[PDB]
Amino acid sequence: KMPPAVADAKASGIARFNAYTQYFPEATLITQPHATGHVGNFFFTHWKDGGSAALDLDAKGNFSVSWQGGGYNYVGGPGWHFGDKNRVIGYRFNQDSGASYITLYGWGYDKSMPATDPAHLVEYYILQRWTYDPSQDGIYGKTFVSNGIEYSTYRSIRKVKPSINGPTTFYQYWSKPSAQQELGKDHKIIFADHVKAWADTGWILPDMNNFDASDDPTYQVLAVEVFNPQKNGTASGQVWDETPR
Repeated sequence: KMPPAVADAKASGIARFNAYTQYFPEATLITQPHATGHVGNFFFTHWKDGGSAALDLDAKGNFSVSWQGGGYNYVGGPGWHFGDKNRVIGYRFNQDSGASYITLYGWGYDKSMPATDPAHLVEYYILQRWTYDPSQDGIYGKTFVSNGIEYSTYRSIRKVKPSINGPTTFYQYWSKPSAQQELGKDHKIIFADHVKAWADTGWILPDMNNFDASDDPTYQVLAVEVFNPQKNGTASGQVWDETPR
């Protein structure tokens, strides 16, 4: 549409994805079961299997996520419709009732690779806050420091499970810090450090800039994830681009 990267995504056909809604020039409240779209220059993904969970997002990247009790799962947040190995992501959370985890969240997908190789499709996470450890099914890779924070890497396998390319078998890459990242303070994710840490143990990311998958672009967002919540909650903050010239 009007922001140049949104124009490009539109011209490349992002709207053919079933979940894609539209470009919103002003703040938008997303309440339907599953939606992607753009608010300003910010891509978003939003998905719940039920309940009132909602994403309120403006064109400055400010956002708030609410979720309902009753066990309904939620994953959603704002960012970019493509991943960039050299992106530096800035964010803060001012409030977090206790989401299952808060994380950079994205996908790579290489249609030229055999689908029987789980490395053809990767769901990746840079965890920042958590009350549930989603890497608990993963194998340990290595420990390293990025932006003065110690992280450890993990890789898990998902067998015939949902994905941006439909039900299939694929790898998840994780990076988990030694401490919860504090509320009320700006943080920075130097994505290239985590890409390198994964490559150091031979865990390579497939293509992060394509619309080849069935259901979604190979997006990269700052996501609030909530699984089987016993109480309602909210998490609010902001995301932005810290990548230097």
